[PDB]
Amino acid sequence: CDAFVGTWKLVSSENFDDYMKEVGVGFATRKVAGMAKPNMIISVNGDLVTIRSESTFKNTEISFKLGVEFDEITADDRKVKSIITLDGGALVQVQKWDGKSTTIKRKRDGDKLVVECVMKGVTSTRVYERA
Amino acid sequence: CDAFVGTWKLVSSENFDDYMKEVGVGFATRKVAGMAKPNMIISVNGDLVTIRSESTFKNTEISFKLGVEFDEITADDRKVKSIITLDGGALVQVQKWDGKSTTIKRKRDGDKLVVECVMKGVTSTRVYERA
Ligand SMILES: CCCCCCCC/C=C\CCCCCCCC(=O)O
Ligand SMILES: CCCCCCCC/C=C\CCCCCCCC(=O)O
Repeated sequence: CDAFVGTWKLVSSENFDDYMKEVGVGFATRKVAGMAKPNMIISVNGDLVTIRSESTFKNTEISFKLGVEFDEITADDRKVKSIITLDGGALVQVQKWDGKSTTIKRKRDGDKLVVECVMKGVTSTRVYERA
Repeated sequence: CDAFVGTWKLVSSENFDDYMKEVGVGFATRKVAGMAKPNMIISVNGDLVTIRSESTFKNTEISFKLGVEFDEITADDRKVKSIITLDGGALVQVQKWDGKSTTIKRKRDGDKLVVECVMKGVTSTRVYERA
């Protein structure tokens, strides 16, 4: 996933509070999240890919092998099972917990990285540019 | 309530989508409501006060006597019991339905009319100026 490696900074967000509401994130955490302008750092070492998100409030980091299910504790503190595959040049992540699931797709668009988050028909789009 | 009579147009809104989420309004109706810039028309005839809200999408109208509980069907189609009193120069409305309640306060602030909506600790503020 060489096209993804680097440090990226958030440029725009669309419908992310609606997505967080659908996931069940509480009011105060949604308000902190809408104030954060995270940096995303992606790196690869052998067959482990790492995605780190850094903000004043909370940093998250996951390291995984593409295709192997793993445990992840999300920024809003859900304990989920995640699997990320490389499909059509995009990193496609599915998180499952309590009989629910959500899909987070990270893809390149021009010189940007676009994150699309989908939960039961609500879709949010976040655009990042290279820092 | 002479200080309220007139036609008013929305100038700003703060946290109204969060208030609607707390009330239980669905995604599409919340999206229509956030696109509307309603006009509010208040008039008095004898002891009946009328508050009408007009938008491209939906008009609502309630007529009431201050202090007498009445039936109201809200813009998002809840059937509620409402009572509005005049307290401290503000119109204070309480709506009750299914064991829940929310308070909508309409007050003058300078040359503006301010609507404050409260549902379980989430507060939204909408400011109107004379049309
Ligand atoms: C005090 C907590 C501060 C941080 C709160 C962040 C809350 C985020 C909420 C839900 C996580 C959803 C999963 C991440 C989606 C991708 C976001 C992105 O990379 O832009
Ligand atoms: C197709 C429907 C179009 C209109 C949708 C409007 C939805 C409003 C949602 C909930 C009603 C809450 C009660 C009104 C609060 C006061 C609003 C105001 O006067 O500014």
